[PDB]
Amino acid sequence: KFPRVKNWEVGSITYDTLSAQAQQDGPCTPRRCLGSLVFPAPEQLLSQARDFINQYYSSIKRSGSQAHEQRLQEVEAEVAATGTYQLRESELVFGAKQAWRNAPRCVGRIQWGKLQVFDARDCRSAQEMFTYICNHIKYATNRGNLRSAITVFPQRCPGRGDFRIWNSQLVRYAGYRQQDGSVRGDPANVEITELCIQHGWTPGNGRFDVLPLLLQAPDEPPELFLLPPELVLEVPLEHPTLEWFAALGLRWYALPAVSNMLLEIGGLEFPAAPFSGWYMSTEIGTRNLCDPHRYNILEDVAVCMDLDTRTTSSLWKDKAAVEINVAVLHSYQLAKVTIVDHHAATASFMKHLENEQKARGGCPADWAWIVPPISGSLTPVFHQEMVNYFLSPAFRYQPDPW
Amino acid sequence: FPRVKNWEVGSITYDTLSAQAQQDGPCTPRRCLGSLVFPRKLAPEQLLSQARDFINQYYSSIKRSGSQAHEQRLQEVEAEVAATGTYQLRESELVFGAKQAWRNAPRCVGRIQWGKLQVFDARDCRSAQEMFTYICNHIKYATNRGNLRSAITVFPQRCPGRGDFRIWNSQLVRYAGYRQQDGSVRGDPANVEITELCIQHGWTPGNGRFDVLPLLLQAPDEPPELFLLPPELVLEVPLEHPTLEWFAALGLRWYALPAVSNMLLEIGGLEFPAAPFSGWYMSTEIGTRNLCDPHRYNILEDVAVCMDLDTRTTSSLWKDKAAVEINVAVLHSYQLAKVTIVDHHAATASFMKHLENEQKARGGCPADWAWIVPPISGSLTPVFHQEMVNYFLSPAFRYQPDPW
Ligand code: HEM
Ligand code: HEM
Ligand SMILES: CCc1cc(CNC)cc(OCc2ccc3ccc(N)nc3c2)c1
Ligand SMILES: CCc1cc(CNC)cc(OCc2ccc3ccc(N)nc3c2)c1
Ligand SMILES: C[C@H](O)[C@H](O)[C@H]1CNc2nc(N)[nH]c(=O)c2N1
Ligand SMILES: C[C@H](O)[C@H](O)[C@H]1CNc2nc(N)[nH]c(=O)c2N1
Ligand SMILES: [Ca+2]
Ligand SMILES: [Cl-]
Ligand SMILES: [Cl-]
Ligand SMILES: [Gd]
Ligand SMILES: [Gd]
Ligand SMILES: [Zn+2]
Repeated sequence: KFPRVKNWEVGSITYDTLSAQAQQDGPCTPRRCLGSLVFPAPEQLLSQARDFINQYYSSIKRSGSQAHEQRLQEVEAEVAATGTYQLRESELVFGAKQAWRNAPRCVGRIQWGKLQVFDARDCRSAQEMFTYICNHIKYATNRGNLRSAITVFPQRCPGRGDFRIWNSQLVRYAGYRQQDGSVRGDPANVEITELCIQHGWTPGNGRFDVLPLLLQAPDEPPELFLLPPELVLEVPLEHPTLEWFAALGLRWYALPAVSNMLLEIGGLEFPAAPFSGWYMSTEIGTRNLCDPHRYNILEDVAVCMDLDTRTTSSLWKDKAAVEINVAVLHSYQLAKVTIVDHHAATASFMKHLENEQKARGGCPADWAWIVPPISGSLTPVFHQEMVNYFLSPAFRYQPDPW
Repeated sequence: FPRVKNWEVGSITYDTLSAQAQQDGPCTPRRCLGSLVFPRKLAPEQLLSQARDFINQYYSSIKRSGSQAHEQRLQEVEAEVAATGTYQLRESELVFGAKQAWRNAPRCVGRIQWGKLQVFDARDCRSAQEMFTYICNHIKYATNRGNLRSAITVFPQRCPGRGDFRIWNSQLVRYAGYRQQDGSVRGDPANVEITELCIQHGWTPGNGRFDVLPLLLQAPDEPPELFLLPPELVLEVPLEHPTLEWFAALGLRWYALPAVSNMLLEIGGLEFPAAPFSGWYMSTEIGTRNLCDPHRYNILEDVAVCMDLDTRTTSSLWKDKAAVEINVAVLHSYQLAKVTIVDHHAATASFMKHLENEQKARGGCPADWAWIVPPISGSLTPVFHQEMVNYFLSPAFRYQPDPW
């Protein structure tokens, strides 16, 4: 009674036994599917914790040992005394990797095991926070040869407030409101931009102005931190065979570093644990630039391409979109900044589902997020059925601290 | 009442229609299965409840609920089912039901047209030769010299004991798929099996990669029988690209009328195992899925070479380049040949329009996100940024076991 999953390009069939362990509940019932929605005490902490420890002890093939029982006894004894507990460092490393491994909407998961984990749980202020962050950015960027990294700030704990990073990503561009009621820069970041300003940031007026950090120490207002310019590797965008493209003045940044997600390991919550890998060209090419509610350059590129934008059947949108993606790939290659196209990405994800079926008897996957936003059926994930479910450890969304 | 958002505009709606969904789907709180093609798998007290529910909403949609013919029609069905164990549908009901089934089909992106559907009543059919005639009139009417018109043909309902009417082809028009000493395929690999059956039932096989299959039509109990389609009834379109002159030389063609002949029409509790419906192609169906899928015509790399693309690195986006041009060739050829066709952009926008219509009228619309979003340029179409609720309403089209 495990979901039969087919690959339609090949003919292969597997059953997802791993789904039957899903440690949390989703938005769907047999009445109605909601898969397409973006946003779907002590003893209960003990049962999550006990579950994680079992996981950790399985992965180090010391399952059901002395050190395993002792560790359970340790944890329940500490939840007694303090109403919480502390992860050992190896447990944290494993927990951070599993969280990525379990992230259903991530197409880059072939890499899950190669994650660099920086432990900043000793962190003290917004100031020490800023430094750890700059170091994350420095290590992960690595002069354009990107490394996967995660910095883990102190856990949610009884008595103190949370560390929070107010910014959605470590590097993001300003979005300013206007006289036309419109936005200059990235419309997705108008709110946080408003917040930065009113917290003492002297704004600019470009379309690619990098935002300051708003960092929050427990029980403090947020504190504004300017990123040292030379720490933010950017990539000016140019097209390999369309020379007017460089005159669009478009740029994107090297490091995709998501900074507003919560990391959950064994019932413990880390509201601040920014992570980063490297871009798939489509996030920038199609989503960041061509979404109407974003930079929305599609028509502008299409006109310049001298496509016929009168009628849809000329497929001007598709033609413009493909060139913008080529431009992004080319520019990142010219600059020696790591980048993966959607065909390479989805192909390593197939390898991933295959590694995962042998290893854990399945792989939690969100089809609508895994299939790229152009060339969908041109990639192998489109033809693959997938089971979506929530495993812990995990990254979760959390509400904006403001 | 699920909250549903559109991220392009920011707007919010509540799907209240979802609440009235009965026949449970595949998903549970613990695991989503929306991405699966065939959800899970494939004493007549039940027939009545399905029947009364269908009749009620029939009369709802003409205001005539409460008093009048409404009460009256409830007992006739009661009587009929009490008497016979089944019931016949009034011709208006049949029309209403066929229309609703199209309206409820969450995977269909062209439902904005659901009101303009021609129902050919063929319940008074008792022969395979007869079906063939019905199927032929459908094809003629639907095709209409390339000015396509949605039509369905409804054959007799399934009866307790004794057989079924059934079209063994998945569609009325399908190309041949021939195996060999390679295991590879000349023609369409999706139709390999039904080409096996066609041949084993007497059909004299053909040249190769665009031979229209013959039909395999099955009247109740008595075994299936082959019927050759009159070549003047099968409108086709040779594929030519507007500016890439060599494209025609590739000798690609595709047919005109997409006509699904294996799905099961279910109205008011009654099951119609044979109800061939048809409409017109959205371009990507042919351009992207049919010609470019690795397990279909798989032509993508071939077009790429001719375009002299760098097939040596995936990051050249050669696949993406080839696929657009193939799609442009499809739309161009269909237009030149004056055959109704719709591009993915136009279609999706009309589906957004359909969604807002369906919000005001029924309080929502069942939509299968993964099937509504086109197979290329997804995030470039408005449906991509629209959240969708997927659920099952009756009347419906349902998939059904094949007759083997
Ligand atoms: C190194 C190469 C990586 C690639 C190519 C990649 C690719 C992607 C893409 C394209 C998405 C969809 C995001 C969107 O459409 O906005 C995604 C989602 C996600 N990724 Fe990865 N990623 C990488 C690294 C990582 C790392 C290092 C982590 C964590 C340690 C991670 C965790 C996640 C999570 C939690 C999501 C879902 C986020 C959400 O639902 O908003 N990824 N990934
Ligand atoms: C007239 C214009 C129409 C357009 C442009 C259109 C387009 C589409 C598309 C793109 C799909 C996705 C399925 C696939 O690509 O394989 C689909 C599915 C479907 N359509 Fe429509 N369609 C039209 C008319 C109709 C009509 C007239 C009916 C019934 C009378 C219908 C019933 C269905 C059903 C039941 C499905 C689900 C198919 C399946 O899951 O096997 N459609 N349609
Ligand atoms: C609304 C939630 C959301 C939206 C969007 C973009 N919407 C236009 C992106 C979201 O996640 C964005 C994300 C997360 C993790 C990543 C890891 C690596 C990588 N290269 N990109 C990522 C990108 C979440
Ligand atoms: C297997 C279920 C399935 C497969 C496939 C193709 N697989 C490569 C198509 C399916 O639906 C195919 C379909 C059904 C109804 C349509 C109505 C109108 C139209 N233009 N196209 C349709 C196309 C169902
Ligand atoms: C409404 C829809 O679910 C939403 O736009 C999703 C669809 N799939 C996606 N897939 C990825 N990878 N990223 C996204 O932002 C989205 N957006
Ligand atoms: C596995 C996946 O759900 C499957 O390939 C679906 C995806 N979306 C689709 N959408 C349409 N319109 N037609 C299809 O055949 C499919 N295939
Ligand atoms: Ca060459
Ligand atoms: Cl981004
Ligand atoms: Cl088809
Ligand atoms: Gd040029
Ligand atoms: Gd040449
Ligand atoms: Zn679901």
